[PDB]
Amino acid sequence: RDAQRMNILAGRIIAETVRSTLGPKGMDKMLVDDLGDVVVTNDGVTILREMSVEHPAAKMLIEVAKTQEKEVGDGTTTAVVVAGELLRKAEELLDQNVHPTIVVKGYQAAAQKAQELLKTIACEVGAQDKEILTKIAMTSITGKGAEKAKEKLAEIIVEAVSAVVDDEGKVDKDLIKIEKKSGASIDDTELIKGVLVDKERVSAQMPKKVTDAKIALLNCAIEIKETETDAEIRITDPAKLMEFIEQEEKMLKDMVAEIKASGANVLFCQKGIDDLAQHYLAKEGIVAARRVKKSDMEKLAKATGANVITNIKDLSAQDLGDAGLVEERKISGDSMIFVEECKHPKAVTMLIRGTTEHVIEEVARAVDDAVGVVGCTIEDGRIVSGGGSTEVELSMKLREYAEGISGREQLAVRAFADALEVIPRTLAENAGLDAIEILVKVRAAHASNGNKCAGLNVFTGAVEDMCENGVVEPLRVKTQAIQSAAESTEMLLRIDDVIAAEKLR
Repeated sequence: RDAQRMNILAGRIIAETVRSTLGPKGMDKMLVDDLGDVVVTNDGVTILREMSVEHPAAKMLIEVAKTQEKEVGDGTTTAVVVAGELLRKAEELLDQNVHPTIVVKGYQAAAQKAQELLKTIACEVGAQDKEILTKIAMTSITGKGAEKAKEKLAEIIVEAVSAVVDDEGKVDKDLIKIEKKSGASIDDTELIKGVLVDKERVSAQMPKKVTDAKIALLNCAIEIKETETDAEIRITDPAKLMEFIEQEEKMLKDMVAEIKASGANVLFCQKGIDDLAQHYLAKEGIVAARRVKKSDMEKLAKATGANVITNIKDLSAQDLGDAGLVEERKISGDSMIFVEECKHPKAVTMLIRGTTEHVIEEVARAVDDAVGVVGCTIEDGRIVSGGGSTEVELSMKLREYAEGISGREQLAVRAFADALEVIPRTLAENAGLDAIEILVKVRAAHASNGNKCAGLNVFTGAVEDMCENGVVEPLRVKTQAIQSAAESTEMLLRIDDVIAAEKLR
């Protein structure tokens, strides 16, 4: 009969399935299909991509979340819980002979006024202050899941993201790279000065240690050339067999000799080399290597300032580059020259050590994520009181502003402020504490001239400061989440009624 009731009601069912999955701790709800593949995932968008929707109107509320996920990723679920709340309150006002045009006018006006509030409530932090940066380091280590050593693994990350920052103050995730390797503990990860390669030579004949040496960059191959004009190969002399085995082997003896005369003690080529040529390198003392990734040849010259060369047939003395820092060290046996820097890198690599691959994979997925959550702060430079601590403050500012606007539209403005009280409610119900009995204390702090970084701690379970413990998130997440929900929920209310259109393509 009403039609619109079934539409707004369908959206609530989608929020309840993701309302309890908010915050770090939260149970999961798997929805296995009739196939048999049983999968479980706590993330939000992962459940939306695999879900059998009932009504077609529900797709409108899901499309708006996919666009926000590709931008920031985190915070998309925060806009769905608020949607299900502001829609439920519409029923309480719809029965009061209130037309949807008056309700939509409140959200559009209240959402715009909120833009001028987060700018003042947000805190300013510089992308250099170590006193404030170290505090953000311990905030991310606790969110993911690794409190066994939040003091050592956090300090190494502070000096990493803070050193790879460019002059303008930006940073990208492509410059960070993670690896894995066995070890005795998790405190051996350090940094020296140089560059590392992600591939090792497939032989044990060339030298293995040469103190004080120069680096040489090569890229050319050794395959037979090919003329542009077409042609066909024809063989009619079976005698040609026991000739190229010795002739081809001689073309490399004189080629490698030119490399030593130029003054290159180290070499990093791509293709392979005959065995006889490798024996000479051992007596001459030229710790050479082969098989290198293309992306690796770009950071050797950009860090140490070497001169990258593309041709191997010609190699003069000027083509020599320069080494950064050579030092000896054993890697659970063989001793190579592995050193990395962080002043002006291109693809820094960290050697994670551990006793078992289990703990290594856990911390391995934490260092790469630490640069993502922190990389955004280095670019923007504006943070707020996350963890539902910034919404309680807006509840007091909107009420004072609602008194200025008169008429029947003031009812929708007050409902918007109260609708934001669901963020701390869901986080409280998951911990087992009565929200009605704790929400009265958090408001007491924000009574007049109280701190603005106050909130509730899920661990201790008491009112504390957010900037002190560790609850911080970017600004674009909260600001865009409220704006995205305002423009996403209005599309559901502006629908006059269903239509029986035929042949909808």
